[PDB]
Order: sequence, then structure tokens, then C-alpha cells
Amino acid sequence: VMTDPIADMLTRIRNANMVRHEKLEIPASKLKREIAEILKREGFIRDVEFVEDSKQGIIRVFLKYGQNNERVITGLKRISKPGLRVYAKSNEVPRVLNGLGIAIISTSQGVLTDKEARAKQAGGEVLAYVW
Amino acid sequence: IDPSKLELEERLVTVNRVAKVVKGGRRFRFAALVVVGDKNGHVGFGTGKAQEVPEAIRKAVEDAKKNLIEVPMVGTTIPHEIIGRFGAGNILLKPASEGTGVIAGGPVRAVLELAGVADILSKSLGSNTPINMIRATLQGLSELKRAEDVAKLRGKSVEELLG
Amino acid sequence: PTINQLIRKGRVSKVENSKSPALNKGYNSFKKEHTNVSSPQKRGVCTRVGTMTPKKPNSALRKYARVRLTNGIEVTAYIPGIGHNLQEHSVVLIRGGRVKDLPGVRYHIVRGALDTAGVENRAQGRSKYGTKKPK
RNA sequence: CCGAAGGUGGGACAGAUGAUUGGGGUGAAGUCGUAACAAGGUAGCCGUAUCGGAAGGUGCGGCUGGAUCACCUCCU
RNA sequence: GGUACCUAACCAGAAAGCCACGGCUAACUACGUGCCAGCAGCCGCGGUAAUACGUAGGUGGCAAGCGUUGUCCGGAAUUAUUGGGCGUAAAGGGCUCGCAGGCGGUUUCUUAAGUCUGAUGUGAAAGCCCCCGGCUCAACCGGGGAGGGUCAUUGGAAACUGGGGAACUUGAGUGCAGAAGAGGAGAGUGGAAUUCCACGUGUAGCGGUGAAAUGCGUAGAGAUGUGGAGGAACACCAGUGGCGAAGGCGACUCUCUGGUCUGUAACUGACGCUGAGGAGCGAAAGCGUGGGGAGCGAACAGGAUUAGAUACCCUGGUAGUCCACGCCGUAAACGAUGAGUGCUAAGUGUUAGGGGGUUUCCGCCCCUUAGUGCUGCAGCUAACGCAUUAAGCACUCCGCCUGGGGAGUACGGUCGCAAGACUGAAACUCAAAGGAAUUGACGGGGGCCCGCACAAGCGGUGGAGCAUGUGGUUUAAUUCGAAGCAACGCG
RNA sequence: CGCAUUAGCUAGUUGGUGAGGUAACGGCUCACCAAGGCGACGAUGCGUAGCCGACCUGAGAGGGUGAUCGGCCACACUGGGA
RNA sequence: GGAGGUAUG
Repeated sequence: VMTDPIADMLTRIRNANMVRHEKLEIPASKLKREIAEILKREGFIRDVEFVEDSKQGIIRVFLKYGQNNERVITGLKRISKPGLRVYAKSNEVPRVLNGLGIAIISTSQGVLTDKEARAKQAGGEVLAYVW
Repeated sequence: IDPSKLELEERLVTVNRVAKVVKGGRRFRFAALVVVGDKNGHVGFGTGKAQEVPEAIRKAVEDAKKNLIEVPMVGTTIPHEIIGRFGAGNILLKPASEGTGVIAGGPVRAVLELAGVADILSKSLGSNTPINMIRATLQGLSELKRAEDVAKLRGKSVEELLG
Repeated sequence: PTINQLIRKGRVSKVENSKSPALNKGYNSFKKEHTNVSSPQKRGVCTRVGTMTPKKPNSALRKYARVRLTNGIEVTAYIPGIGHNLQEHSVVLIRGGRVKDLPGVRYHIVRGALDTAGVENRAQGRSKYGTKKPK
């Protein structure tokens, strides 16, 4: 059965990205929606729509490709998993691809990027890497 | 890439005597593997067969000159860590500090030194077959993203990227 | 394996073993037990001194000695160099080092230690054959 | 009263040694056959039972990790 | 201890060895030796030209040291948390059910165990690191700092995990309406065929093989007609068709009974996934008790074949194959591919449904589920190949692998009537074992083609006498060379 | 630290009442009550070992070591006692 | 045109 919705959402993006799809639709949740919003703010995806319905909602994500159809998102990794959680100290918050990518940490301040969390001297669960 | 404009050094990585069996005996040939590079961010490899070693090496150089790639280089090192993977060849390439020098295995070193990378850590994590180690190294080097172009793709300034 | 599997039953390292097991055992006479003490050399008494044929592709009459060590172990030791003075009851010193082509010969007799004479007329690499410097 | 050592007794556990005995490994050139590798000259292998100097043979079931030639479907 | 230290005088005079030099690896020649003597960390050296043995010369690496052995770490990603794998290389449990355990859908509130964070306390000296200073330098010595914890006390934050409460419906299940099916158990019934028994007709062989024989037959066989007995299996249908968790299930009828699939949105509202140990099931052979026994057929007998033939082949033939109950619990139990979930081009068959499109329909076309095949993108793979039925991309759980032999063995334990099953080593030994693919070679594999290759003919050799060459043997010497074709009236 | 080819262990054992004893709490000991306590989050048993600051190695995670120097513990021919 | 099923050395 479904065990890691966050991982599953990342995989939908990875798979859709791999075949240069324009858009994908992810079943929504509060945490998945926050991750999607970071990707837009950080310029990894084009746009994100939240469609309501009777069920839990759908996130339509529009992927972003440069000139020459180049994929902006090169890779996505799930770090914290249901089987092995990963929490980081404020000073041990990882940089991703030597600062060319981002890491998404869930903190008590909110769901931030690595840079944002570092400025607040906050740690927390390291959700994913994106580069 | 036009190799004429570039000043290309050539380095002989290996020469394996290979054999095709036929009636009566064995037809030996020599398979030279050569890397060439300008030492200023361009490097390529080629493979040439021939019955005599000099001719094998000549044919490798022409092949290598056809397949030059451009290796992104931040200062004297690579922009970020990468694991070059090709078949069982699996090379890890890490950026290093100034004055570290090139710390790499034999065939990997040829590629990096001819590419003109001065400071880099590497470690072969898979097969040490020269041809495949080189292919893995160049596959990995071909995946290096320069900070400037990433900013353009993501629609941000380099200041926002580095942070 | 899964992390949970690793928790429940960890990893197990391969048990590397010594190439010279006879040298890694001592003997306490009072308790009549073998102690576990690694030694660079062991003393022994030659019970039999003869020649063996090597396995192919080699051919020769290789001089060996069957030696009973101070720890009670019996080992076959190879006698290096040209010519030797060992007989039965010769007290010899063995060291590690297999002879590749002599099945079951895992130790060397040290030339120039205890009863084993140095090699006669040896002039190069003398230290390896217990031959004193001539004048 | 408690109480070391000692004594008696039957078990438990560990080691050493033992007539004799069983395979196992390794060895420059031994003897008997030729079981496997090609359709290996009876396709091979797996489990099981039984038989035989020896490899092995045969029966029942199973597998293609089977050659050659015919026929029915599928795909290009 | 008249030690350190200082001053003066004399003297290059007393003070360099060890290992290695084929490749890895810096450093080559001569001689002796001739698979001997020896060398060796690994590949390996040595069998009358050894840079690998021994010596000598020279060279190289170190140096009051230099080598050997032993032990620890590294290289070793070779136990992989960092950081590996399980289709064919070692590795998926034979399969299901399931306790504990691990993991778990969406919204909101709350709590603060995990989590993050502020302050405080503590982590002796020496040591490691950084900065200074004293021994003529260095080792060493000294001073000042830095650094170090799943640490404790006390506040704060609430996104995630955990606990509590209230909701939601997608997961899961129930209801309701349909569908297919060799799914299972029990009880019956039917037709073909083999064998046997009886009888009619009928006569000399039948059977079997590469060829034969053993065997059966004039005591009437085999062939042929009618009827009967009994046991086992179910032609055609029949189909990379169906059903089942797997093993497996195929004549028809009835009784009992499990599961799956489709639609529906009436209901419950996370009730789910996996699952060590455990329980149940599990082809064939085999075992115990008792039945049954046509065909087949281990063992065994005989006839052949053969150098032998404890085999293949032939004629017979016991256990067994069948049934009831119980036991055994293993298979190349295979898709050599664990279960669950989601995501990621298409084309094309086929099975069971649903909806629709022109219709009485038939049908054609379109769509949709769920299976079952082929081809084939992206991606993956050492390659072969996999590819919406993944071996792709991910997450959860379980099992298992760590070079080849020794060995699925020994000891112990559990199980079994027994056979044995499960669990499962080490000493010792090798430097390979292995996967895929490539080039050739070969096959008592296939195809095609050619040749005094065969076939169609002619004349010879092998026999005899002699010529000549060769072998053997004899010699004082019987000079030397040639040895399947491709040496032998050959040099 | 190792072993499941060690799975059950415990009977002052686990609590309670009272007394005794101790520098001192306490089954620490005794008497009397109850049947409890530990264990698959590995008890019990077997084997092995003084522990640590530190030392060696490694990029690190780790691995190995626990000599010299410092801290703590244990022991003094063997066993017990005061 | 390709896949699947039905004696010594």
C-alpha cells in the first residue's frame, strides 16, 4: 500500500520530467502542497494549481524546460523515509550540489529550503533534495 | 568542436594486443586508447585498431579529435560533486581546494589532467577497465552544471543561487 | 537489506584466518592447554628430514623437514639454500612462509639459527641464508 | 546457630588420549573402463527408489539450462 | 660527576653495511648450471644461448642500519549506515494463513515522547590540533588557548513522527445486480481401447529387430464375429484457452463448497501492507495397515549386441502405478524473477464483463475494467535481454548472498516407523570457479556445392624370382640425412 | 564483547508485617505472611575480557589495541574469618 | 520474415 506520499509525489515529478511532460497531476495534501510551492518559488516548476473536489484534492504541476528542451530539474531524492527518518541540526543542514541545488527541511517554523532554514538557525526533518 | 584551433596534447592510455583466431593461427592487432585535450577545458578520447602500434595510436588520435567535449570548470576545480557512471565503470569526482592537485587513478588522471582541471578528488568505485573508466569519467564530467547557466535555467541571479 | 532487517540481524564480517596457524598457538605445560600467542618464530626438533617432489609444472627434489614445535604442533618446513646439515633430532627455528609448489609446506627453516648452519659459499643475500661475511 | 576445607554419591559440561575404522584433500608420467561436453553417439539435469567393479543403468514425476526435421498459433 | 659544556694540540688517520635489479617496481651484462641445483609476495624462472637459479662486474633503493617473519589498519565498496546485491555470475523461502514486530491515506484541534532551539552546568592532568618560548638544530620539555557528549537542569517553537479527540472517502471491506471458469470434496453414470474368459468361422505361422533370437502356436495360435469379467485413463472439443496461493485441475450428471472479475454508488470509515517464530497445504518416488491389480513397469530371468555390456534393443516380469486412512515434506517445487502500492510512449492478438455508437438484429466501429501472449519507445542491464504482466522510477515489509572445493558433509538439536528432512560448521586445499558475448575449430548436426571421392570400367600391387630403398639385426665400420598423408628407385 | 548448534530462569527468589544488623537506605539477615519478580527491547547458560583517558590506522564512518604515563577497580601461595 | 506450442590419445 501507499507508505510515503512525499516520495510518491517526487517520483511522479521525476518520471514525468524524464519523458518531458508538460504537466502532471498529484493527489493533494497540505505537506505535498507546501513542497510544490517551494519548487515554484525556487524556479524548478512553472506553476502549480490546486483543484478542489469531494476527495483530498489534486495538485496540477507544470514542469519547466529551458531552451533546447533542457530539463530544469535534473534529479530528485527522498532523504527522510518512513523506514529511517533523517533529522538535521541547524548547523548540519545540508547544501545540495555544492549550493547549486536545494534541500527541503520541515521545521517548526514551517517547510523551508535549506538556505531559508539556515538563516533562521533552525533544523528539522530533511525531506528531500532537489537539483 | 574544431580541434585545429585548440592546442591538443595527446596521452597514450593503453595498448592492448587483441587476437582474432583463424585457421592456422591467430591474427594479432593492437587496440590503442588515447585521450587528447587542450588543457583549457576541452578533452576527448578515441580508440584505434591497427596491425602496428604506431598506426593504432595515430588512428586513436583522429577518433579522439572527433569527440571533444567541454568540461565546466569553476576556477581550478569542478562546480560540484558528481558520480560518473558508465556500465560497471563508476567514478566519483569531488571538487577540491586550491593546491590539492589532481588526486585520481591512472586512466582517470589522464582525462582530468588533459582537461586542465588542477584540483580535484576522485575515486573509482567500480570496474577499473581503462576504456570504461574513461567513459564513466567523461559521462560524469558531461553532467557538471555551471552555476551561471543553472541560474538562467531557474530564472534567478547567481546571488540567489549561492545564497 | 532493509534497515529493520539490519537492526534485527546485523552485518557479519568475513573471518580472515592466519597463513601460519602453527605460529599463533602456544602451550602451557601446567594446564596442558594451548595458549593463543602470536610468534614470529618457533623452535622445534626435526623428526624427519628428506626430499619431496614439487607439483607441476615444477620438478625437483625439494629438501624439507618434519618438525615438532614447542607447542606440540607438527609442521613441515622447507630448508632454503644449497645443502644443509639437518638430521633427526636437529633443533631448528622455523618462520612463516609457504613454498608455493610443495603441498602442505607452509613454513621455512631459518638458516643460521640454532642447529641449522648457514649456507656454504653463499655470497649474495647472505643475511637471508645465515652466512657470515667472508674475508 | 552460621560456617572454609575435606569425605561419600549420582549426574552435567569441557578437554586430552585410544586398538580399530570412515570418508575427504593434495600429489611428472599407474590400472579399468568412457559417464559428461556435438543429437557426445541411449539429449542432459533435478527429486526419489532400486541395481551395479567404477564412472553409472533403469523405473515414476518434473525442467529446457535439448539437437534435427515436419505441423498450429503469435509477431515483423 | 670532575659528567655536561668550554679551551688547546696531534692525526684522514681508527668508523659502511644490508637488500634488490623479468613485470608489478627504481635499477643489466658475463660466466657456471641444464625441469638438476635452486628461486618465488603474485604472474611464475630453470629441461645446453637464464637480465628470474649460483657467482662475478656494474647499477638502483636505503643507510648504522638493512632484510625476513609475526601482529593491526588501509588499499577491500570484500558485510556496502556513509557505501553492494539476489532472471542467467553466489543469492527469492515450494505456497498460503497468520501472533508478535516493522511500516501506514486525507482535513482540523490538542499534547509535547521523538524532533529543532536559547541559557546554564559538566566532559581532570598528560596526549592529538593551533599559537608562542627553552634545549647549538631535531627529537624532547614548558606556557596560553582551541576542540570534544544520541550528557543533565531549566525556558521556547509545533512543520514531521508518536499519544488523545472530532470529521472525510479514494485504500480496505459490506450490501445490492450481473459474468465466466479442467477450483475443491462426496456420490453416481457413460463410450472408446488394452488384457483375460467362453463360443462360432477358420489354418500355419504369430510376435519382434539394424539383423536375429528368446517367447507364443497343430494341445488350433495370430486374424475374425457375438457376449461377458475386471482395472486404469477420459480421444474429438483443446486454444502462449480457463481456474487455483502453490503443488495442481480435462468424460457426463447431481450434492456440498472456496475464490476471482464487472457495474453500482446503498452502507462502515483507514478497519490497511508485510510478516521472523508458528500453523496449514505441498508433483513423483518412498513407508505402514487393508483392499484392488487390465495396461505399464524399478528389481529380476532369459535372447541379442559387445573386447566386456551388471546398459541401450527384444520377450517376460515383482514392487509400484490405483483405492481408504495415516506418515513422509522433498523437485530444474522454474517466470531459475518474494509480497504490497503508485508512476512512466505505443502497436497488436486473445479470455470474462460494462457502457455507447447507425440498428429488430447480426455484426462492424468506439470506449472501458480485470487477466493472458507478442512486438517495441524512454529507462535499465556485463551482455543476453526486460520493457504498463519491468529486470524502469520510487516507498514499506520479509527471505537470502559474500571465491571454488571440503559440503549440504561432521558434531549437536528438532522431526520421522524407516528412508531421511530441516538447522548447519570447521580443519585442510586451490588461485581460480563462474556469467554473457566474440573469433575460429570441431560434431556419429542441418543445408548447398565440388573433386578418379564414390559410382561406371580398365590395368595393377599384396603371392613367386630378381632390382632397389628402408627397418631391424649383425659388424671394426656397416658414414650421415629423410619417418602418416607430406620418409622409404628419397639427398 | 561473542554464541539461540544457549529459551526459559528465579524460590530469600519478588513484595509486605515485624524484629535484628549496618557509618547508612536496603532480603542486608532472620521469623511469619502472600505469589510474585526477570525474559525474544535476548533473561539464563557458555565462552572471552580488568575499564577508561588514550594509542595505531582510515578521507570519514569505522576497525584494532588498552604496553609505557594518569584515573578507577580487583588481587597479594590457595580458601575462609575476624 | 522471425518466436512459442504440439573405445582410447
